[PDB]
Amino acid sequence: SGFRKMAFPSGKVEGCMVQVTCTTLNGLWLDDVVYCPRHVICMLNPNYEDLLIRKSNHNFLVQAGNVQLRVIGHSMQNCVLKLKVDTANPKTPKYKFVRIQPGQTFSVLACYNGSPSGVYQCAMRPNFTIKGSFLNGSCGSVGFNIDYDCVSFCYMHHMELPTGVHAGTDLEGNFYGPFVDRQTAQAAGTDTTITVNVLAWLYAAVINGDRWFLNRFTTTLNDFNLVAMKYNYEPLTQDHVDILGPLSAQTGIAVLDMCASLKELLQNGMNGRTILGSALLEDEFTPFDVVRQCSGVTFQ
Amino acid sequence: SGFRKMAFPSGKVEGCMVQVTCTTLNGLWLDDVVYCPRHVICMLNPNYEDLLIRKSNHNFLVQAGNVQLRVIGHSMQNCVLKLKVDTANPKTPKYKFVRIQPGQTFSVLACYNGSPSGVYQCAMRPNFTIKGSFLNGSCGSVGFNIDYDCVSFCYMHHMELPTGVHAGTDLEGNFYGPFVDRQTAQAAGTDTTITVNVLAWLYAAVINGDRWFLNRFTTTLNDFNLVAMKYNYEPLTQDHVDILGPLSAQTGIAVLDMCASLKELLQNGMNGRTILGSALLEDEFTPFDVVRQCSGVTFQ
Ligand SMILES: *[C@H](O)[C@H](C[C@@H]1CCNC1=O)NC(=O)[C@H](CC1CCCCC1)NC(=O)[C@@H](NC(=O)OCc1ccccc1)[C@@H](C)OC(C)(C)C
Ligand SMILES: *[C@H](O)[C@H](C[C@@H]1CCNC1=O)NC(=O)[C@H](CC1CCCCC1)NC(=O)[C@@H](NC(=O)OCc1ccccc1)[C@@H](C)OC(C)(C)C
Repeated sequence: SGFRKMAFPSGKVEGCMVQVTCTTLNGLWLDDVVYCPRHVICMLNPNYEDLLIRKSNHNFLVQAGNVQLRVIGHSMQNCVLKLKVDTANPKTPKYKFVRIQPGQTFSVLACYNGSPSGVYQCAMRPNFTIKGSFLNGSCGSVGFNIDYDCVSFCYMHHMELPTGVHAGTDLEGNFYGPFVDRQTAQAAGTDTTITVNVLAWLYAAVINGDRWFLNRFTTTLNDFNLVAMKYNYEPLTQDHVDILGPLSAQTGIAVLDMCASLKELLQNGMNGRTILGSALLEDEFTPFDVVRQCSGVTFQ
Repeated sequence: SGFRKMAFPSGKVEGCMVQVTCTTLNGLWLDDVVYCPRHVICMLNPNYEDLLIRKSNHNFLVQAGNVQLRVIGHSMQNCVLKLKVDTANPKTPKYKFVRIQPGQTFSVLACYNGSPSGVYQCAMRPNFTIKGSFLNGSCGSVGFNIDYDCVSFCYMHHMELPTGVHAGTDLEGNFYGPFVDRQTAQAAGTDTTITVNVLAWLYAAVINGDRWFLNRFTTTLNDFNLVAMKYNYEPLTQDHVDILGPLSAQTGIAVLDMCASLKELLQNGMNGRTILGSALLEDEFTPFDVVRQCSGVTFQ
């Protein structure tokens, strides 16, 4: 028992990280292609089209530890640069490129100089930013889930916005949110709490023996949303009630009974008490994350 | 910028994990030896001495993915079993065996069936437990730090105590705390807050722009301890003031001024406000952890 913010093991992604110099940042070496942010080639308003067809293959140096990989092509796709290289990565995992939704979680492998430095669990926020830990040289760090032996790549790091929050692309080079890879003043809007994830984490607490917040009440979905939206929580949808069904059956607690417990917690506060050792209601675990951590792991 | 509970990248430890069956749990394959909990051979009060010299090498099966490693010797050291095998692990990292102190942090790679399932950051608690996430079959999961290219192994998982907290050994098979590998009623005592780590994390907050808790006051070490010990914080020692020196110089905030800010926070509470997005003062980052995350990572 116990519940922790757990990342995926990072070894499959570590063997894909390389350095790209044109600026220095990180690239993802899969098959015979290295993917990295196009901004490696720049700043207030660049035209990447020009700067790209203007480079040769010898104007990108790609380092896989000490080994120079020879660039034999360069293409752009959206905000991602693809460098074709002479050698297929012998440590290419089975992988997919996925675009995630706000509320979904993933692991970040933060890299510098093509070298892994740390791993942590993030969520795509409703305002399409992530609250990461990234410094100068982290661009090209990736986000991923593992499903069986399969790495699902969902995020590539491009920029920090004011207020210490992070923006980036899917691996097809498409930004999450309405941000652009230019050094004009952008800002993420006000964020929202991920209601479904908070309920998932209240179920994890009950599975782990932490029951004090349960009450004898029930609520309707509309009465629940009437309270939650006052505290800047996303409205709970029928589809969110449905994906909580498995955690509901496992625990014997109806989703709308857990809603009633969460309603009381928002209106009365915690009274200095904690849940799974937190004084705030956590929103960075999905229903799937709870089930993986509480049972799914034993089948590894 | 940004500050997250960051684990070390786990790839170097993933290539050392194997399954051991005699009971099934995890082993650590370094050089020609597999290390795992001796309790793999059991329950209320076993004598391991007997059960050990009573097994042959064919009574331990060691699986490295699909590959059977042949056992050619078995020795016991404290609460750890060492299985000598015919083959040196070709993915043995540069490594040390270290015993950590209460207050120090490490990464856990939680494994099932010899296969990695997740990574998270833990601290050795003053009561010599860890607050982990471990289920049936997790024994033999390890804790580690990385220093340069060098894995420092500090923890092997053996048991869960009541209240959902975890106990284990160093890699010489020596328990952290006064626990034994027998199924007699044991309990960890009341725990303590790691004062030095809370100050380290208040420095991380200031580095990351979160300044609202700073005040104009100072305190002596004795007046600070007089308050902190009322809130079940460890007394701050001169040695703890010394190891905060670098974070002090970087930020221009004197350690005893940060003590005065922490004093006010303990007596007045946060007023529902947060620091680095937490409503509790966090104690699971050391001074070193702060410096690694805020700058040290760029030199990877
Ligand atoms: C990749 O290594 C880095 C990662 C950054 C470094 C600091 N923290 C990170 O996550 N990426 C950058 O440094 C990028 C690079 C530019 C991106 C587009 C064009 C090519 C260069 N820059 C930033 O991330 C800046 N963000 C930004 O410019 O946002 C728009 C903006 C401009 C002016 C006012 C407000 C907003 C960062 C470095 O700037 C701030 C810290 C001021 C947000
Ligand atoms: C290794 O795979 C597992 C890991 C456990 C599984 C559940 N969570 C974990 O972290 N280890 C165990 O299952 C061990 C194995 C025994 C250890 C010593 C002798 C050989 C078998 N058992 C436990 O971890 C139990 N803890 C325990 O027995 O503590 C002493 C005790 C006894 C009676 C009352 C109070 C305390 C767990 C499974 O028991 C409790 C969950 C009741 C604490």
